[PDB]
Parts: sequence; C-alpha cells; structure tokens
Amino acid sequence: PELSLKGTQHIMQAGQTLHLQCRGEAAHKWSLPEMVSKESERLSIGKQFCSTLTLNTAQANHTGFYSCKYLAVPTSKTESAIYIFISDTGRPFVEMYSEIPEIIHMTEGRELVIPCRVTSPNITVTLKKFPLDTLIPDGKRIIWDSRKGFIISNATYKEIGLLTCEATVNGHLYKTNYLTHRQTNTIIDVQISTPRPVKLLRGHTLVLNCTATTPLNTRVQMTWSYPDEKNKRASVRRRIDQSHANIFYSVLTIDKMQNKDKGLYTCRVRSGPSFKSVNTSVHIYDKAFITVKHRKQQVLETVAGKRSYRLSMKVKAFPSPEVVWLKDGLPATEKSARYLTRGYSLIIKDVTEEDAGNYTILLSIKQSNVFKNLTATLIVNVKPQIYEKAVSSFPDPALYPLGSRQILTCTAYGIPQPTIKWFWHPCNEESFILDADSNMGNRIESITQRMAIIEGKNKMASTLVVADSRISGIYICIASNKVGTVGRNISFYITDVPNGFHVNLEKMPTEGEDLKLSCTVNKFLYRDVTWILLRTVNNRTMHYSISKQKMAITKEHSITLNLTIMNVSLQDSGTYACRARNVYTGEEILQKKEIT
Amino acid sequence: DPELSLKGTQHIMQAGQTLHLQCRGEAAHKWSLPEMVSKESERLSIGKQFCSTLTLNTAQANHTGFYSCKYLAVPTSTESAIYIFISDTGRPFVEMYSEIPEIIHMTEGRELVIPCRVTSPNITVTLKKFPLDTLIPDGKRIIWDSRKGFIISNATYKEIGLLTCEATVNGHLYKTNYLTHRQTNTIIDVQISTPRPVKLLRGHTLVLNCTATTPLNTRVQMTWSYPDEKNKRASVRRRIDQSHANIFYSVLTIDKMQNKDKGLYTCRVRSGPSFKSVNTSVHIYDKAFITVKHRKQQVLETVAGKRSYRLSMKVKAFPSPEVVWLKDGLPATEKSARYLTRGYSLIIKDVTEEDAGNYTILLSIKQSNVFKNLTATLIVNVKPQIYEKAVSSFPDPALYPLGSRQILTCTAYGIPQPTIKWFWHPCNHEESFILDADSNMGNRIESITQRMAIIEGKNKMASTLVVADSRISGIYICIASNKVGTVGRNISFYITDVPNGFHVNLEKMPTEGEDLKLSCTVNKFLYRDVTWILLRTVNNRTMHYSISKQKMAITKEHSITLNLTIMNVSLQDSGTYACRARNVYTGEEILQKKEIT
Amino acid sequence: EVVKFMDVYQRSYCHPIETLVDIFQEYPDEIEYIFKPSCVPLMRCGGCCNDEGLECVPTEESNITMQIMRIKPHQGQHIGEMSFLQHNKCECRPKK
Amino acid sequence: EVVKFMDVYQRSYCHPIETLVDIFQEYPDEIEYIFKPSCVPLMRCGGCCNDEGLECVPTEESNITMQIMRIKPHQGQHIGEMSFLQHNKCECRPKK
Ligand SMILES: *[C@@H]1O[C@H](CO)[C@@H](O[C@@H]2O[C@H](CO)[C@@H](O)[C@H](O)[C@H]2NC(C)=O)[C@H](O)[C@H]1NC(C)=O
Ligand SMILES: *[C@@H]1O[C@H](CO)[C@@H](O[C@@H]2O[C@H](CO)[C@@H](O)[C@H](O)[C@H]2NC(C)=O)[C@H](O)[C@H]1NC(C)=O
Ligand SMILES: *[C@@H]1O[C@H](CO)[C@@H](O)[C@H](O)[C@H]1NC(C)=O
Ligand SMILES: *[C@@H]1O[C@H](CO)[C@@H](O)[C@H](O)[C@H]1NC(C)=O
Ligand SMILES: *[C@@H]1O[C@H](CO)[C@@H](O)[C@H](O)[C@H]1NC(C)=O
Ligand SMILES: *[C@@H]1O[C@H](CO)[C@@H](O)[C@H](O)[C@H]1NC(C)=O
Ligand SMILES: *[C@@H]1O[C@H](CO)[C@@H](O)[C@H](O)[C@H]1NC(C)=O
Ligand SMILES: *[C@@H]1O[C@H](CO)[C@@H](O)[C@H](O)[C@H]1NC(C)=O
Ligand SMILES: *[C@@H]1O[C@H](CO)[C@@H](O)[C@H](O)[C@H]1NC(C)=O
Ligand SMILES: *[C@@H]1O[C@H](CO)[C@@H](O)[C@H](O)[C@H]1NC(C)=O
Ligand SMILES: *[C@@H]1O[C@H](CO)[C@@H](O)[C@H](O)[C@H]1NC(C)=O
Ligand SMILES: *[C@@H]1O[C@H](CO)[C@@H](O)[C@H](O)[C@H]1NC(C)=O
Ligand SMILES: *[C@@H]1O[C@H](CO)[C@@H](O)[C@H](O)[C@H]1NC(C)=O
Ligand SMILES: *[C@@H]1O[C@H](CO)[C@@H](O)[C@H](O)[C@H]1NC(C)=O
Ligand SMILES: *[C@@H]1O[C@H](CO)[C@@H](O)[C@H](O)[C@H]1NC(C)=O
Ligand SMILES: *[C@@H]1O[C@H](CO)[C@@H](O)[C@H](O)[C@H]1NC(C)=O
Ligand SMILES: *[C@@H]1O[C@H](CO)[C@@H](O)[C@H](O)[C@H]1NC(C)=O
Ligand SMILES: *[C@@H]1O[C@H](CO)[C@@H](O)[C@H](O)[C@H]1NC(C)=O
Ligand SMILES: *[C@@H]1O[C@H](CO)[C@@H](O)[C@H](O)[C@H]1NC(C)=O
Repeated sequence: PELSLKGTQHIMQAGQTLHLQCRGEAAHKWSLPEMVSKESERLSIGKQFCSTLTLNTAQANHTGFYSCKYLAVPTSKTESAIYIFISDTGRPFVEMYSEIPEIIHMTEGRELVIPCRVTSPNITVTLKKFPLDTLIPDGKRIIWDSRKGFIISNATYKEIGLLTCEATVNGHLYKTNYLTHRQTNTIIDVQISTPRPVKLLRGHTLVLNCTATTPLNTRVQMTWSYPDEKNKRASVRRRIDQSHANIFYSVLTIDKMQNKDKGLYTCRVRSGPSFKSVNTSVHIYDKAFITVKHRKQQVLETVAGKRSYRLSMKVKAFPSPEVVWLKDGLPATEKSARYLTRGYSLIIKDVTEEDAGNYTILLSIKQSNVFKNLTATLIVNVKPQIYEKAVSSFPDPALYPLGSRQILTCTAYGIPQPTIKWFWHPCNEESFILDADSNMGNRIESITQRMAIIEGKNKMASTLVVADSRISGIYICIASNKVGTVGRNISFYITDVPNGFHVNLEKMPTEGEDLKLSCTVNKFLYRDVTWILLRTVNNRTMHYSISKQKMAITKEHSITLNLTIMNVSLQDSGTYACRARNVYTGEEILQKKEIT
Repeated sequence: DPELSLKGTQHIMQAGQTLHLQCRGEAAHKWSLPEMVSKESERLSIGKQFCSTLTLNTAQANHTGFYSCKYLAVPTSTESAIYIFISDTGRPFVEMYSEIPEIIHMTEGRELVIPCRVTSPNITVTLKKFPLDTLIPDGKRIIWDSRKGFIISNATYKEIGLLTCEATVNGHLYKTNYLTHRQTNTIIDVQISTPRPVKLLRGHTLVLNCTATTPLNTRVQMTWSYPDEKNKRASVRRRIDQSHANIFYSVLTIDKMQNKDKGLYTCRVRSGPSFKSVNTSVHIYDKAFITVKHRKQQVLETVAGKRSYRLSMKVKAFPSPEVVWLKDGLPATEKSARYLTRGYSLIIKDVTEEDAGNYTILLSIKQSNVFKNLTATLIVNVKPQIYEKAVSSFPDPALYPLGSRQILTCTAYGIPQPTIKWFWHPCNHEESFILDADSNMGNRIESITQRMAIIEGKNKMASTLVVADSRISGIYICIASNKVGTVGRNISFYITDVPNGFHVNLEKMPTEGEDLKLSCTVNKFLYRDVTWILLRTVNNRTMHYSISKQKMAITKEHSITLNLTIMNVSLQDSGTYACRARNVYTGEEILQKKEIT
Repeated sequence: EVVKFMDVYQRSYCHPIETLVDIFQEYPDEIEYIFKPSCVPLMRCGGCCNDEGLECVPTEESNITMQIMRIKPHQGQHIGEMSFLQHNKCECRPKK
Repeated sequence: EVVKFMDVYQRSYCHPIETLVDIFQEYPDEIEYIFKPSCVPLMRCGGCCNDEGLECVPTEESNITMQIMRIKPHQGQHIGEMSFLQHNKCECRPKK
C-alpha cells in the first residue's frame, strides 16, 4: 500500500484541504483518529485500483494517526501509516481541557500515558504536578512524544492527582488539565444480618441490614428486591475502616407490615462488571403462636438403671418462649437436682423406680400473657429382683427328713408385676411344675402366688409346697417380667435319717457279748466317714482306729457305715465316735460312750 | 460621730496636688483607704478634743476611691466617708489593663461588678463585649457608677467572656479589658480501680488507676503516695463526657517491682478548698503461689442417704488456678454426671456407699508449669438393714411344733459393722438381753452365734438364734444397730401342742347304734369361733349345719380344744363332719372328715 | 517573635472560620459515587468559648453551590453542582 | 453565583491551613490548669488527597510560642509562654 504524501510527517495549516492516495490492487481500509460525520468524502476506482481521501477545511481536533490498511483481504492475514498535523494560531492542543480536566483511570505501579498531544512537533511542552512539582522527561522512565504524549514507566503514588501540560506559542501560554484517578472494582463479599428467616407480627416493622465489603477507591450501589409495590423507606450509608477496606451499609425499613409483605428480599450490590446478590426470606401474619406436640406421649416407658435417658417434644411457637419443666405436677422445677433441661427436652441422668409421674411442662410466652401447660406421664420399669437371694440363710444346704412336708417361697418385685415359675433338677434338665406335675419329682401339694405389700413395695411372693419330699432335686424359682429375668436356686438335698448323721445303737448285755453299731451319713455330704476309739489318763486324750475293712455301703439317700465287734471283753469297751469330714464346711463328729 | 473636714460626698482634685483631711473625735480613728501606698504619704493625730489629720504628697490617679474615717476603734462602739477623685489628662482609668486583661471569677445568675472606675464623674464610659457587642446601662439590670464600675444584676451566659470599658479623652481613645471566668471547685468523688489488695510478682509491672469526678469549669491535682523513693513514671490525662461532667485520670506505673515497693498507695486529689484521698494496698514478693489445706482431711465420714453433702478445702494461690476434681484417681473428672463443682468445693448431691474413696484434686496454674495435687479420703456410712424383712415370708404367722429345735436367723449389713441382739416377749391371755444361760427362761435357748458371710457382693453379718426346746409362746426380736442408725425385726414365735396347729381326734364307731367322740384341737389365738359342720347332699343342694348347742369350750394354754360327742349313731346320724374355725388374721380354715355307719 | 496574648484570644474566639468538611459527612446517601474533590472548604463555626458550659453554635446560616466531579464506577463520570451549608455568624450558647 | 471547580479543587487539596486546635489535646499532662483561650489557631495540615489510600501528612514543621493564660483553681493566676506545633508544608503519602 503506497501513499501519496511520501513519509510519516506532514505539515498543514488551518482551513486547508487534505489529499491522500493509496494505490494498490484490492480495496483498502482507512484508519482515522477522529471520525466526524458528513464532512469529508472518499472514493475508489490493465486497470489499477486506487483509493483516495480528501477533506474540506482544517481543524486542530482532527490530528493523529492516519493509516491505509491493506488488510481488507481474508487471505492477506503490509500497512502504511502517516501523521497529519493541523496547526492554528489560537489553540495548539487537540484535546482542550482548560476549565474541567479530563479523567484518566489509572493503576499504581503500572504504565501511565498522558494524552496531551500538540499539533506542531517543535512545541516544547512541560508537565507539572500540582502544586509545586514539575516532571522532567529523561528518555527512559519518562519519555516525551509530540504525537503521543508522556509515557511513564511504573506509575508510583506521586502521580495520582492533578497533572497539567503547558506550552508557550508566540508569547502566549496555554495549558490543558488532566486528572489521574486510581480506581478498582472488587466487590469482595456481601452479607445480610441476620440470614435467618425473620418472623414478625401483622403490623410490626421489618428491619433488614445488608453489608458490603470492597477495597479502596471503589463504590457499590445497593438495592432491595421486594415482591410487593412501594412500601416504605430505605436508607444507605458508608463507613471507612481508616489499612485498606471500605464498608457499605444498607438499611431497609417497612413500618407498616401486612400479610402481602411476606416474601423474598434480595440485596443486589452492583458496580458495573462484578455483581453480587444475597437473598433471605421473611414470614409474617402470626398473631399468638404456641403449638406443642411431642414424639410418643404419653406412653413413655423407660427401665430403671437407664443412663442418660432423654425426653423430647416439638414446639411450634413465636416468639421465644420461657420453658420450665415440672414433675408430678407441680412446681417442679429442678426439685430432684438431677435431670437437666435445655432443648425443649428433659434428659434424665440415672433412672430409678421413683422417677415416675405425670411430668408437666409449662411454656410461658410473656408480653401477651399466653401460657400453655402440657402433661406427660412417665412410667419406669423396675425389672424383677428376688429378695430371698440377699438373705443369707445359715442352715447349711438344707437337708430334710424323708417323707416330710416342706414348703418353699420366692418373693420378687418389679414393674410391671413379674411372673414366677418353678423348675426341677435331679442328681444322679428342667421341668415346669403344676398341681399335677411332673411324674413326679416330689409330691407337689400347692403352687400359689400372692400380692403382699411389704417394705413399702407391692411385692409378689409365690410358694411351692412339697407334700412328700422323696427325691433330691434343685428347685429353681425364676421371676421375669418384660424387661428382665432373675432366678434363685433352692438347694433341696434330702435325707432319710433324723437331722442327718445318725448312730444306730445296739448295745451288749455283759462281758463276752457282741456289739453292732451303725452310722448313717446323709447323701453325698460328710465325705471320709470313719470310727474312733478313745480313752484318757491325766492330761492326754487322742483317738484311735479302725479300719475293719467294712467299706463301703453308699445309698441314695444317706450312706451307711456299720461297725460290728464280736465278743467284747472289759478292755474292748470305751467311747466310740463316727468322724466324717464335709464339703463347704466344716467337719462334724457324733460320739457315744459305753463300757461293759 | 466622726466629723470630716471636706464636707460632702463628692470631691474634685487634679494631679500633682495634695490631700488634707481632718477627723475630730474623742477616741482614736481608723482611716479606710482604697489603696495604702507605703512610705509615701504621712499621717498624725493630736476641754481638749482629740483631732486626727491625714496628708498626702503629690497626686496619682491610683488613689481614687473610698476615703473613710471609721469611729469603730472602740469595743463598746457611725462612719463618715467621701470619694476623692484624682484626675489626669491621660489616663483617666484607675486600673488600666491594656495588654493583659484582669480575671474576674464570677457566677451565673448572681451579681457581677466590673472594676473599671474612672476619675472624673462626668466621664462617659462604653462597655463592650467581644466580639462585637455593646451593653447600654439602663439603671436596673445594668447600672453605671463612675466610682466602682459597671454593676450587673442577674448575670446570664452572655456575660462570660472578654469585657472592655472604653473612654475618650482629648480626642484619644483608651480602653481596659476584663475577662469574666466562671469556675467552681467541687471534687465530687474519687475511686481507685480496683480497690482490692493488688498482688503482683517480684519483677512485674504495676499499673494503678485513679478516677476523679468534677462538674464543669473546674480542675484537680492528683498525686500518688508510695512508701519508697523515686521509682518510675506516672502519666495523667483528662476526659469530658460531652450533659455536664468532667473525669480526670491518673495512671501510676512502676516497671520494676521489688519487695520494698510493697506498702500503701494513696491517690490524693486536691483542688484548693475541696480535697479527697482514696487509698489502697499492694502485696508482692510471691513467685508462684499454690498452697492448699483443708479442714478435717482426710477422715471424712458422711452417711449414706445424705442430701447435699459438701466437702471443701482452703486454697491460697496466686494467680488464678484452673481446678479439676478427681475421685479414686483417676481422670476423673465429672464422670458420675452429678456432683457439682465451683467455689473450690466438692458438693455431692445424694450420697451412696459407692461414693467412698480418696477424692484427689488437681490445681493447675499454667504459664509457669506449677501444679499441685491433694488427696482427701471419704468414707460413707450405710446404716443397718435386715434382709429377712424384705422377703415376704408367706408361711406364716409362724408356729412351731412343741418340743422342737428351731433356728432363727437375721442377716443385716451396714457401715460400721452393725450389731445384732435378741430379746423376748410372751403374750398371756421393757426388754432384756439373752445369751447362753438366759433368761429363766422364755424358751430353752441353745446357741446364739453370728458369722461373717459374703453374699450379694457385700460382707454381711448374720446371727442365728437356735431354740433347743420351744415350750412357751413368745416373740424373739432381733435388732441391728451401728452408730448411725438402728433397725429391728420381731420374729413371731408361736408354739403348737398338736400337729400343724389344727387337729381332729378321730375315735370312730364299731357299728350301728354305737357312739361317736370327735375332738377338734385349735391353736392358742389364731382361729376363733370354732364350730362343727355336717354335709351330705342329694344333687345340687348341700349347705352346712350345726352346732352349737353345747357343750361349752375349754380354753387350755396353749391351744384350745373342742369336744363333740354324739350318742346312738344311726344310719342317718353319720356322714361328713368338719371343724370350721374362723380367724381375723386371714379368713377361714376348715378340716373335714367323712364316716358313715 | 512571640505572639501576644490578645491576638491569640481574638483569633481563637467562637467565630465562623474556613473549614474543610468531608463531602461524605454532609451527604451519606449517595454512596454509589466517587467525588472529586472529596472535601470542600466551608465556613463553619470554629473556636472555643473558654467555658465548658458553652458551645460554639451558629445563629445565621446560608447555602452555597459548588461544582463537584461525580465519578460512577466504570459507567461514566459527569460534573455536578452540589450544595453545602455555611455559617455566617457564630455565638456561644448553653449546651443541651 | 456558583463556585468554580478549579477553585474548589485547589483550595481543598492537601495544604497547610489554619486549624483551631484545643490546647488540652496538645498538652494532656497539665490537667490542673484552665487555659484561656482554651483553643489556639495553628497552621496544621488540612484537606483531602482525593484518594482513600493517601493521607495528608506534613513534610516540614516548626513551633510557635504563644502567651496562654493559666488559671489554677483558687490558687493565683499568671501568664505563661507555651509552645505549639505548626505545619509549614504538607504532602500526600501512603499510610501503610
Ligand atoms: C473541530 O472543532 C471545530 C471548531 O471550529 C468544531 O466545529 C464546530 O462544531 C460546532 C458543533 O455543532 C458547529 O456548531 C460549528 O459550526 C462548527 N464550526 C465552527 C467554526 O465552530 C468541531 O468541534 C470540530 N469539527 C470538525 C469538522 O472536526
Ligand atoms: C435570672 O435570669 C432571668 C432574668 O430575670 C430570669 O429568667 C427569665 O428571664 C426573662 C428574660 O431573660 C424574664 O422576662 C423572666 O421574667 C425571667 N424569669 C423569672 C422567673 O425571673 C431568671 O429567673 C433569673 N433568675 C434569678 C435567680 O434571678
Ligand atoms: C515502582 O516504584 C518504585 C520505583 O523505583 C519502586 O520502589 C517499586 O518497587 C517499583 N515497582 C516495581 C514493581 O518494580
Ligand atoms: C442494622 O444496622 C443499624 C446501624 O446502626 C443498627 O442500628 C441496627 O441495630 C442493625 N440491625 C440489626 C438487626 O442488626
Ligand atoms: C437464593 O439464594 C440461593 C443460594 O444458593 C440461590 O441458589 C437462589 O437462586 C437464590 N434465589 C432464590 C431462591 O430466588
Ligand atoms: C398428676 O396426676 C395426679 C394424679 O392424682 C393428679 O392429682 C393431677 O391431675 C396431676 N398433677 C399434679 C398432681 O400436680
Ligand atoms: C395452665 O395455665 C393456664 C394459664 O392460662 C392456667 O389455667 C393455669 O395456670 C394452668 N391450668 C391447669 C389446669 O394446670
Ligand atoms: C442354678 O443351677 C443351675 C443348674 O445347672 C446353674 O446352671 C445356674 O448357674 C445356677 N445359678 C447360679 C446363680 O449359679
Ligand atoms: C460271742 O459270744 C457269744 C455268747 O454266747 C457266743 O455264742 C459266740 O460264739 C461268740 N463269738 C462270736 C463270733 O459271736
Ligand atoms: C500609680 O503608680 C505609682 C503608685 O502606685 C506611681 O508611681 C504612679 O505615678 C501612679 N500613677 C500613674 C498614673 O501611674
Ligand atoms: C457633671 O454632671 C452633673 C449632672 O448634673 C453636673 O451637675 C456637673 O456640673 C457636671 N460636671 C462637669 C464638670 O461638667
Ligand atoms: C484505667 O482507666 C482508663 C481510662 O478509662 C482505661 O482505659 C483503663 O482500662 C483503666 N484500667 C483499668 C485497669 O481499669
Ligand atoms: C484509706 O481509705 C479508707 C476507706 O475509707 C479509710 O478508712 C482510711 O482512713 C484511708 N486512709 C488510710 C491511711 O487507710
Ligand atoms: C487413697 O487414699 C488413702 C487414704 O489415706 C491414701 O493413703 C492413698 O495414698 C490414696 N491412693 C490414691 C491412689 O489416691
Ligand atoms: C499430680 O498428678 C500428675 C499427673 O497425674 C503427676 O504427674 C504429679 O506427679 C502429681 N503430683 C503429686 C504431688 O502427686
Ligand atoms: C412388732 O412388729 C409390728 C409389725 O406389725 C410393729 O408394729 C411393732 O412395732 C413391732 N414391735 C416392736 C416392739 O417394735
Ligand atoms: C346308745 O346305745 C347303747 C347300746 O344299747 C346304750 O347302752 C346307750 O345307753 C345308748 N345311749 C344313750 C344316750 O341312751
Ligand atoms: C442547602 O440546600 C439543600 C438543598 O438540597 C437543603 O437541604 C438545605 O437548605 C441545605 N442543605 C445543606 C446540606 O447544606
Ligand atoms: C513545639 O515544638 C517542638 C519541637 O518540634 C515539638 O516537640 C512540640 O510538640 C511543639 N509543641 C506542641 C504543643 O506540639
């Protein structure tokens, strides 16, 4: 793209005409600094293409980069350029800002360009900073260009302010003013206080707070999106943290609130490119709101010994109520000192059978005198416990005479009232027993239970009556309700001889007769049965012996050891005893003295 | 009484002249002067009438004012006075304040007198209020007096500032300036924060506050009184609530604290008339203070069932420690959920025998790694309880066969280890102990022995009372009692002379036409209203009979007897006979018998 | 070299003096604009009354119009005439 | 009738302007005296840099001695020469 006016520079005065050509082959695009309207004209025509551009009159506001672009071809992905200057005896500046300076959005630390370009390239321009500063171009960090302006490398803080370019032409001083404006636009975050769905009365006042955060040299523009029409007022303000931080408040107020005012309210913080919007809801119209339901009231059935029990109930209310918990009625409040409140709940520490009763709960909303009491009954299970287990009955594992009537008893208590059942266990395996059972163990007379109120508790005591003790068993009484079970083993050994450990005595007439002794030892206690002779003189005793190899007649029930001596003289007579050990215990021995 | 030379109230005089005044009376005269210069002027004083005179050398405008001869120089004792006007062609003000104005302490609502008095009574003086204002005397609120100045009744707020009196003499303008200054001096109260006996470390920094409260237009002067010599600095400052109030601050600071600095510190706020002094004490020298003792540790012996028991221990510590309580060791901390804390105390709500143990407490003062533990032992008494009472023994109103060895047991447990003892009580139609020979006799007592059996987890103690020969009806009461409580149980010990209490002696009949002798034996006092029944039934009709037409009823202790005899028993006089015996303990007990001839 | 006492008292007594009021303090509702200059010189009551019970309040006020540059964030900036309050005469009155 | 923008800007930029300083702010240690006048006119740094990040700080200062009246409660009154700081030149600098 060849141009008519050969070169990059051109001289021209005011009132003249421009004449530029651009001969080529394809169409050319014209680049101009200032594009007015309906002032000048242009056209374009083997056969060589030629483009041109004319101009009528001449003004200083049409001076700058003029270029013929040969880029108007998609396949051509060479351009000419030339500077055109229009001088004048009046204003030597293209951009005249004398009264009001022009605003220059800049940024600290980066490049800054001052666009106070002149018309003549020989005019000496001076750049000054308000009020007593003058920047001197050095050709490196600050470079002066009569076609472009002032180029500043790394714009520090000492360039944010009012700058002015001055030039003297024919003894007349002219000046244009510029204003560098450091400004960002970083809408950091927004937040509505409080983000909770607000509840109010039909006729109360709605108050909403929206807070914005931005750095320095930046503003926002806050607005509220409400569903209804023009309600009331809405004030906005600003606060500086002076670091680098700006805070923006926005207060929305609706003095007259009605049922229609219920809806969504959105705070919109717009500042051009970046945009933020946080939303929150508002409910209304409630007059006096108290509604209390629960979980499974009022059949709360807990068990004794429970650790960290908890009751609960759901409460729909407005506004915040005063909740006080009660027990069996009545005040209560925290009468038992244990337990705990908090959370519309009633957490029990450790549960005992005395914790039963109709737990009341009174929810008091003051400022309107709206109270609502609620009953909640609690029943504590106790589980069974057989009281006869605790009493230590000393009479060693009980042995009963053969063919004797015996009677047993087991007492237990709990909530609900537990049930008892007996069993059997022989000794050479359990058996439910009734008034015709169980072929037969021992002859059962009667099994009957009663409801006795002893030790302040309504206990239950059953009694199994053995009509005829015959076989050695182990009666088990088992008490159990629906929350636990417990049994007690009734040691029922049996004997055939009086009180166990009997000595059958068949003495002798006189000297030379026979002796027949029989020692009966109950079932399988008192192991190691034997006999003993003894006679004492002065301070000495000692026993004797045995054994005559008469081992060993065992019998259920009660074993035997018969000692027989044939033809007793005067010295073969003295004191005879039956010495037997024992299990658990605790040795026993039964004596007998006779001399012939 | 005092006669004066220059008769009248006014006088005219010029500069450079002299004063010649007389005062003739009987006693001495006191001369009242507006301004006694010094050794400048002179005075002397001489039937015979006492005469007193007064002279003056030269004349100066400073001596305009009240010249009075007071005749009050007598304790048993009228006064004459006159104004001397000494003028001068510049300057005609007595007291001229050109550069520095004179301060006039005043009060809003009261009287204000501006002391700009002139020499000539015909001098015209203008009063001006800065900035640009002029007060015109009217004779009531603002009164002009060339002898004293400007008199202002009811001084409002507009009179607080710089006042200027101006006068023009010989084409020249002169002016004197006065500065009205409202001021009070009411030290309301002072307070040192905090008034507690401050404690600090040997080497810490002491900082003390002292606040002073005064109304508007007043200052104070605050100081600190410490026992040692010059230590460190002490800054001060003033703050205004704007209502109307002033607050003054005094901050004493000693960066290097030593043992000698311990003493008394008094903030002394002075302002002239009013004075206040608030003081406080300071202790120091301590380095890392943790010292814990108690009251009766560690023999704490509460009793079970106690509601709200409270341990404690004295803690002398500095600074504030973090206290954590422990039980049987170990963490603990509040493992049992209950047992509250706070107040360096250990409060148990409901005490049980599982609460015993050596309660340890850990007191932790951080920032120096200084901890101190302490052990205190708790023992809980349980009180006795007989377990035979808990069991519901159905059988029975207990009776026993005559001449039988019976064994009676009582099992009880408590802390301390309880004691059991048996007594006696008959019935017939204040107690004594029983042992191995006692007690003539109740019943033939054999062996009473107790033993230590470990049942149900507790080391319980059970006694057994063994009767060798039950002969008389009594009630053996076993009683268990330690030092914290007692519990007794009476064991009903009846006695029967007949099998199981109820008996029917059966003496039957050979054949028809014979006799019948029936005998019903009932125990002492457990079945009453004894009778005889006969049955026999044809289908669904049955019912009872009778009785009771004799023969009487013989009550023989123990256990009564009922003899029924029938003569000539036929085929219809024999069926099913029974002995019915009512009772009040539990109703009904009938024993039947069938025989037919 | 040392300023006299009477000069200090008169130059500091309650009188209208030129003060540089921040514009945002007079108009906190237009937070969507950056103004230049951010402050404007205004004749406001300054000085002390030398009495803690008196306050330098205005007794005669007026209104003045100034050209302030209004800068909207990234969306154009125009020059506007904003009005401010000034004090012609000041007096010492009791507070509250 | 309307104030020009160039005058409003230059009269509001960071420059030393006469400000009425309260003496108690300059000397908070002397709390036992009542100063008259309680405020003094001093040349201090006033104005705005028109940039929230910059601040109007002084670069050249000096002190000036004035005669202030000191009024101790009920204990006499005297005139004293006191010192007061002034700002000769101000400039815009970053705060951090
Ligand atoms: C360049 O500046 C000239 C100054 O002469 C302006 O031209 C004037 O524009 C106004 C705007 O409507 C017209 O009313 C005038 O008639 C125009 N001419 C004159 C002599 O004032 C305009 O700003 C620019 N004109 C061109 C062609 O660039
Ligand atoms: C002192 O101040 C004034 C002057 O008398 C009293 O308040 C009122 O002032 C107006 C004019 O300033 C008078 O017209 C009223 O008559 C005044 N009221 C009364 C009740 O006098 C004020 O009361 C005076 N107080 C004293 C104690 O003298
Ligand atoms: C720009 O400002 C000064 C120029 O010397 C310098 O302190 C600063 O570091 C420069 N910035 C960068 C990114 O170099
Ligand atoms: C909203 O902000 C204003 C500003 O002072 C405050 O008074 C008000 O209490 C705030 N409201 C809420 C609900 O935080
Ligand atoms: C409300 O805020 C939520 C937050 O994620 C958003 O998803 C929603 O679009 C907003 N607007 C509504 C619910 O109208
Ligand atoms: C709980 O129930 C009892 C049962 O008799 C009854 O008196 C009352 O209605 C309730 N409230 C109490 C006792 O406070
Ligand atoms: C419940 O509360 C209401 C309060 O209005 C009142 O009747 C009384 O206090 C309570 N009534 C009953 C029956 O508990
Ligand atoms: C009771 O006897 C049965 C019989 O085998 C035994 O299994 C059970 O463990 C006994 N009870 C106790 C508590 O030991
Ligand atoms: C024991 O004595 C009797 C007495 O007559 C005698 O008959 C008998 O033979 C003797 N010997 C034995 C072993 O019985
Ligand atoms: C006042 O001052 C002294 C005496 O107090 C004297 O020297 C002087 O002349 C008097 N008069 C004047 C006008 O100073
Ligand atoms: C001052 O004024 C009084 C008022 O009547 C007058 O009698 C007197 O002559 C006057 N004096 C002079 C010196 O003018
Ligand atoms: C002392 O008073 C000052 C002034 O109010 C206060 O800032 C400071 O916290 C106070 N010090 C104490 C220890 O109370
Ligand atoms: C310190 O203050 C107390 C509290 O009023 C007061 O009793 C005491 O007299 C004062 N002076 C001294 C030296 O304790
Ligand atoms: C437990 O308490 C006893 C009672 O004096 C004490 O001797 C012992 O050291 C304590 N042991 C622990 C581990 O606390
Ligand atoms: C206190 O307890 C801690 C940790 O249990 C232990 O390290 C320390 O030695 C104990 N101190 C004393 C004095 O027992
Ligand atoms: C005997 O037992 C009965 C139980 O009914 C009791 O009332 C009575 O007090 C007891 N006797 C004595 C002396 O305690
Ligand atoms: C009963 O019959 C016998 C037999 O004859 C007779 O002896 C007796 O007297 C009769 N009984 C009466 C009371 O008559
Ligand atoms: C000056 O004019 C405004 C007009 O908006 C009016 O509010 C009031 O008279 C004055 N306001 C201010 C802030 O000076
Ligand atoms: C007086 O000048 C000195 C020297 O710069 C300065 O330290 C002092 O602060 C000045 N006075 C006041 C009241 O600031």
